[PDB]
Amino acid sequence: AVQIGFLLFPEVQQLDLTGPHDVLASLPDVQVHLIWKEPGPVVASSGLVLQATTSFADCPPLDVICIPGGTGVGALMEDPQALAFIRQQAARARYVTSVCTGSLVLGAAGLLQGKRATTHWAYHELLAPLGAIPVHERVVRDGNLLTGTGITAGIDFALTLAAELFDAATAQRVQLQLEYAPAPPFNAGSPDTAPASVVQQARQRAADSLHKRREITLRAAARLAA
Amino acid sequence: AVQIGFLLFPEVQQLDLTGPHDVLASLPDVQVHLIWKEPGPVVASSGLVLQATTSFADCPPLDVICIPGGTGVGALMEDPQALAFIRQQAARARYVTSVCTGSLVLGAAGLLQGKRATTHWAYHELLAPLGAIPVHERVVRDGNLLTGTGITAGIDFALTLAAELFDAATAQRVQLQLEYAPAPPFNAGSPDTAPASVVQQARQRAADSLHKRREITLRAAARLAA
Ligand SMILES: [Cl-]
Ligand SMILES: [Cl-]
Repeated sequence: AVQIGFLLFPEVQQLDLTGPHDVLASLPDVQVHLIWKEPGPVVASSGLVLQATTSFADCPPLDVICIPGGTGVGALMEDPQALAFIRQQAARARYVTSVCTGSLVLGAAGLLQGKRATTHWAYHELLAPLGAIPVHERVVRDGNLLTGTGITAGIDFALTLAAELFDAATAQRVQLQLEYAPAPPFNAGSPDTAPASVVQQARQRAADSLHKRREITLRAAARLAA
Repeated sequence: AVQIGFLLFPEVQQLDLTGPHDVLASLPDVQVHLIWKEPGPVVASSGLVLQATTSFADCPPLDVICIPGGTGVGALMEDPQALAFIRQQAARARYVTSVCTGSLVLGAAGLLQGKRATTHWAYHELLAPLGAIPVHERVVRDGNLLTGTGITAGIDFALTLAAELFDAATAQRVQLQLEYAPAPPFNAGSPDTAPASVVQQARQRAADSLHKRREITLRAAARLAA
């Protein structure tokens, strides 16, 4: 059975995780884990309560690891236990993946050094200090690393992983079973397509978070430099 | 505060719910409820454990009600307590909505009689016996009813509801904040675009479920005929 694991942490953006979870859980001969320091309740940034299924120490060797993003990424970038777990699993995983600001956690763990990667548009400047080659594309692959932008990045890249772990017909069948054919009613999902006034509002609302994450990123980079 | 409620039931397809939940929970001055017979754990069809936040009796009057789909829809179509709750809330709600097979629950409650509606492609033949005018479109509006197809239907229609409850700029800001710009790597999300061999596989895998739901639908229709 293919072993797939998601890191589940306080203040996660839950859709970053629950999207790919439902897609990948639809495949035959997979087992999906929700990993934290101990099994039990973990609260997402919206207040939704989720349950972790396994601890770091009890998690099996993973074939796929996925790091979601969210407010809670800042704490995780300086959590030595979580970073060590990610490094251990990444060493043998077939696919190391992240959604949105989850790539900043991979960066803090040292897994983006010399690698092409993306992250959420408002935090993209934090990739270079973590050693990455920043790329402004929605899905960026470098070897076995796959970083994706947008809250539903993991739904799309889960179909790619299905095709590569199984075959294209299996990925197509899952897409059809889920009737997955998005059609957003607005075209404002990128700073290059949204109205300038909307981009300003969004940047202003992210400014305090970006400031705090600049500080965290520099401390994380100092640890990598040692 | 706008009151938004999702029905959370055993064997729900969790993404049908968790997608619109994270979008709508991002708006100012909303309160989101996860409703079942009592607060506490409810297990989705994938095994993911979610928590209901309120009972039927304690739920406030809702401005928006959303019925997700999933395996568990069959039981809900013959649950008199759940159907009565849906009818009570629909009477005063500004928006009555569903995702995927959630529209079959609205049908069992009598809320599709004479109304245009859609549902998941494999179960579309069950709409007419519930009194609906079946429509093969991804999002179908009829008055204050909004039925949508696909596991992520509620992400897209949540942006529509944001624009109508607030304004277009608010919907665009949320889309940008979430960097929501899907791009599926395959084009098999409709029986009209998927390869014929894939459609056959998917129809065969749904056949036992469709048979059981034909029986349930006829009993539900008999109750409406009384
Ligand atoms: Cl997206
Ligand atoms: Cl969809």
